[PDB]
Amino acid sequence: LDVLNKKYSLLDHMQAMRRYLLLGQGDFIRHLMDLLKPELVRPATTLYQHNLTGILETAV
Amino acid sequence: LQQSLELKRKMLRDKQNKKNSGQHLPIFPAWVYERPALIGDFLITALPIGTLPLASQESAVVEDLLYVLVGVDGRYVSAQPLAGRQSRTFLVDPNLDLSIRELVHRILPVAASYSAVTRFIEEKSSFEYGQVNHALAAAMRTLVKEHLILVSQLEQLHRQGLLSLQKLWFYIQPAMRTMDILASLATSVDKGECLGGSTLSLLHDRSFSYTGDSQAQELCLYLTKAASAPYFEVLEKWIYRGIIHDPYSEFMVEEHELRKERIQEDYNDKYWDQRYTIVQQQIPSFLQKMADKILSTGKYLNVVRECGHDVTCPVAKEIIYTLKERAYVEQIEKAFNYASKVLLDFLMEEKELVAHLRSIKRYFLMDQGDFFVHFMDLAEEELRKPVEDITPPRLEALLELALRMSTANTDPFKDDLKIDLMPHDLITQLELALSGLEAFSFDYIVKWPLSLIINRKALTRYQMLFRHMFYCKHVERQLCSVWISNKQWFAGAFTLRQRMLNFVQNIQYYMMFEVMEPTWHILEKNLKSASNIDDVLGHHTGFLDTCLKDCMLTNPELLKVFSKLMSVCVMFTNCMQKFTQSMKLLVSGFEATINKFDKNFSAHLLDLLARLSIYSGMASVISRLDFNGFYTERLERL
Amino acid sequence: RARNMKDFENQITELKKENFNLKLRIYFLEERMQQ
Amino acid sequence: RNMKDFENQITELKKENFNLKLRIYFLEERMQQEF
Repeated sequence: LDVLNKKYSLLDHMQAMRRYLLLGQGDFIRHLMDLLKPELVRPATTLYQHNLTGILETAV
Repeated sequence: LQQSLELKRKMLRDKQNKKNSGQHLPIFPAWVYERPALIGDFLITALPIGTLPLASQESAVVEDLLYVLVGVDGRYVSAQPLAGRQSRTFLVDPNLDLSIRELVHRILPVAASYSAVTRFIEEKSSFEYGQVNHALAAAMRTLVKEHLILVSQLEQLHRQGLLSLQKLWFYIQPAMRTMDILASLATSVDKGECLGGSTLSLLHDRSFSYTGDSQAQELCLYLTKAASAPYFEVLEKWIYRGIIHDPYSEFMVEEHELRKERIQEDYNDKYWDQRYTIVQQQIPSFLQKMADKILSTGKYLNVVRECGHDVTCPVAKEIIYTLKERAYVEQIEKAFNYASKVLLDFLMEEKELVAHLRSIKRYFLMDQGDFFVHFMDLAEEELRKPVEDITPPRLEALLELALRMSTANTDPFKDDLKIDLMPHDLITQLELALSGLEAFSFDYIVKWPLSLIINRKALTRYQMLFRHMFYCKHVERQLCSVWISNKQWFAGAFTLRQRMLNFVQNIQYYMMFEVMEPTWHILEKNLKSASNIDDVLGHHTGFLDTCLKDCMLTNPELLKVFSKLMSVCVMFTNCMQKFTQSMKLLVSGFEATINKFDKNFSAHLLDLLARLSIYSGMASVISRLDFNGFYTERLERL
Repeated sequence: RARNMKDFENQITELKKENFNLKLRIYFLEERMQQ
Repeated sequence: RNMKDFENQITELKKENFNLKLRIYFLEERMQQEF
């Protein structure tokens, strides 16, 4: 239970999962879906993750 | 038995060819194997009174047993010649009364158990069998004494009349067990032919097997505590120093005489994995967890000996052996974490691997472009001649001249740059006259400290990377020349120049800002974070492969139309400079070139986009192309 | 079929780059036995 | 490009590596058998 949090991380990653994966971080998604609003409608059908990651970093 | 001749005679050569023959391994004279007076059960009247007094017959077979138990004839009981099979048989007198005869047969297996270990101790002393098999045969002598001592006192008792065959059957019982625990170990080394460090595996397994048995387990723990001492005595030398004193060849590591005059500077192939090699039969079955650490430790210290003089061990306390405990595991850890760090420091403090790498990047990866706007401007007119028409010392002196006015003239290892030539040209990847630009390369000399990093398997790729990069540098210079030589100032040639230029100048801008400088910074942090030279060699190799694969190269067909783009570009510049020389220093022959090259180039450039699109990062290639003002969108897509 | 797509694009690259790391040894090793 | 090819690019590239070492098994042991 120490090395899961002092070499690996667990309780901080649970906090991060509630933030992002469970949408609880009211800052990030609240403007991701502003910048990504064009891409949420636009069907760029094989614009895979490597073209979809740069929008993540500018949203941050 | 009589196979022992051949069995030693093959072993002789197995030791003696692998152990370099400046002095022979010793051997005992021919009497030591001949003479029966060393063995147990020495070798080439009864008188029964109608077998009348029964108490007498007991004393008689006790009396004889007290000889037979130490390997001597009786005169009722005896021993048979047939030591040719792996265990002895005893005659008993066929008139000896039943029940007595059965009790005799019940105790006799300790005699044969003794017999087989007298011969084991005798034979496996000999200098063929490596150091371990000796120290095993040595430790066992103690228990022959104890057996002999026992049998003495019982005969002394028998002379008083105070000992009976039923009492002998009681007193013998610890011997019955403790000889069989040994005889069943001897035959396992005979048949196993563990005639090297591998016999420790047989002892460690047998030791763990008796974990239930205490009174038998200590006898086995004694033997492995003893017989392992010679083996560990070598292992200490190998882990604490770059040193290998094996007088046969039985240790887990072995050495080969690899870096002889055939290869100074490692000339493309297979250094480390031949120089020192783990002999997989000869690991004692309780070291595998860090057998690679063992090999790596001594490899590293032996390089420090040869390059950096020190043979100073870290601690060099004894790797004593005991079951279950982890002292030797941690000692080999400490020795590894020492030896690795020391060789790293020797690679990284002076002659320092980084500084060498920094000079390489300025020349092959070309980040000191200052260098070449001289060098190739000097060397170009010499390089317009074909191959075998070139003066190499003239070229070498032109190097070491651009390298004078250039900022490059500040580096301590700049003198290691050599001009070499590749034949085969960029056609290399699976006529002779087109040369110069097609055939030129740099090279670096290396030295035994750094050759284990920067040898030909690396530098051949640094050349290939340089070759591709120097090529585009050349044609781009020819292309921009067509502006200054133009100053009728015909517009079609001028716009077609701009388009060809923004192709070749942008493949230029990619490779070094998208591949080289990024992956190089990543390399720099990787080397700075590496703990030993196996890690560093990996980081360097992976960096180099990354930079190679992402700069068009390693495409299954050279992304072939790229070679064509380069070819039409050069010929376009060649004809344009010839025409503009001619037109003022005809246009009907020229417009043909303008038309056919706008056509050919459009075809080859849109082919390039079509051929790359399979890979869809790598998508950056279109990003300075499809940026503004498109001519790529002359293609309605796919 | 449980590919995360990232572990495919980090795998085709590794297969090709070791493919050519092998391939380069073919070209030298054959001439070093015939040239 | 399609997801139904990702598995197949992996399949063909690793068997390409298999054929690419299938021969230099021979080409390396030839470099002992030469002598």
